[PDB]
Amino acid sequence: DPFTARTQVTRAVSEVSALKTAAESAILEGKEIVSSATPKDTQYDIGFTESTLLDGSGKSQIQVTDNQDGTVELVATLGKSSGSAIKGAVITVSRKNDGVWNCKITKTPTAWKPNYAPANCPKS
Repeated sequence: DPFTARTQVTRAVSEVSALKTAAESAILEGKEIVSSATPKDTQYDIGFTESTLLDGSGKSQIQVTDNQDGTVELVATLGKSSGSAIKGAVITVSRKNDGVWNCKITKTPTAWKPNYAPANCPKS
């Protein structure tokens, strides 16, 4: 039902967006941002725990790009327990080198409804 779908999207957005704090810490420490079970000493894992709403397994559920100059992208895809009306949507939480983050949802499936995306992470 729609309320469950809306709850699931908002929770998944929160799970990815929660990682920004660890990402900022890595930037302060001058260490490369990763989502990895085997980070090197010059890398900083962002502390993600596997979500039952995302496609993939473990820390690989979050795909990280970090140019090590303040431009960062955290990408996840709805899946596993997510309902058919949201499965496949992509959540992208990105940082620009001015320090500003934004959240966008793309690739929404056919039964996506307009209010499934929260105001803090609109559908592009």
